[PDB]
Amino acid sequence: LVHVASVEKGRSYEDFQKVYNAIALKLREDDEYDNYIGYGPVLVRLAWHISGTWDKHDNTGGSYGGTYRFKKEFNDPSNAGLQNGFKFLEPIHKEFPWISSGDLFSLGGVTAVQEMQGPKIPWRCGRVDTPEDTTPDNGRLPDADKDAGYVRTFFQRLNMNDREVVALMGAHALGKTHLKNSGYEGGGANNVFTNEFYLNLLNEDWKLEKNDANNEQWDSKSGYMMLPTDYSLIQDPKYLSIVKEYANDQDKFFKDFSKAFEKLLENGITFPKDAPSPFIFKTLEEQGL
Ligand code: HEM
Ligand SMILES: N/N=c1\cc[nH]c2ccccc12
Repeated sequence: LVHVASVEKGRSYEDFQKVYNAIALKLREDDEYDNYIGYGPVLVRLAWHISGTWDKHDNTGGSYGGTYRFKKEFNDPSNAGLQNGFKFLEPIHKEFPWISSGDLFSLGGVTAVQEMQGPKIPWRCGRVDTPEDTTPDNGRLPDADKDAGYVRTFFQRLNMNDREVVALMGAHALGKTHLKNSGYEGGGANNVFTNEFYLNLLNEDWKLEKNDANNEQWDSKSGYMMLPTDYSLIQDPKYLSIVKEYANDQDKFFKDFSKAFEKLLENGITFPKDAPSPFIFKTLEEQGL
């Protein structure tokens, strides 16, 4: 099973920068969503969940086919709440109907990370919409109630190593949990991309509690929370070393996150040797917009 990148006909960097800009302008405009968090974090989670269905063993799933647009995937319990990000993107797609679904969903995550002052994430075009019968079954995205061994094994299926896993999880500085979506109730909401996930893990006084959905989570007196899978990064000695590294080196975290997140979004895709180089989009701020 091979998925070859195919550039949308006649398109180049400037076309995609226009889509980036439309997403970024709408992020700025629709600021009230989710108690003024805005749509940045849910777009990051959307890009990760359309990519995190990938299976390295048979190349099923992943971002290429844009299959989150189909009912089976759209209605995955693991994806509860991402419909908000889909609705955000719908007018963007209407404005730029030439772009594929997979390219739009992944570009949404890149735009959100950069506009929230995160690292630049190089991004490649060419994902191609595939038919409904290529939609992966539910159950490929990870459980939150598990431990470090579960996290490590889970991410092997996405071809991610310990360093990549710990860097990707730093996205849990963003947004919040919602009891109605996932059975975890949130605290510590944020919409600026920093390494504070790692600082909070190491510096907060955590207490294991049972929430109103009967699930366990780690709560701090400051109002932050950690999933059991988050907290497992300081229970496992190999993860703990990397958590300490990122807590003490913002630039290293940004660089490692950028690589891992681009990789995540490109897993499963074969890029022709003549394909364009990855694009690095300017932020609105860099453009004076
Ligand atoms: C073991 C791996 C992971 C688990 C178990 C997990 C689990 C969860 C859960 C339960 C939520 C709360 C959803 C809600 O209630 O709305 C959440 C939110 C979120 N996750 Fe993860 N996640 C994992 C990895 C990742 C990765 C790899 C990324 C991206 C690089 C990511 C990005 C996000 C973001 C940005 C949010 C906030 C969404 C919002 O505010 O609407 N997560 N995650
Ligand atoms: N303090 N806990 C979080 C804050 C923002 N986003 C998250 C996403 C997943 C798990 C925990 C958090």
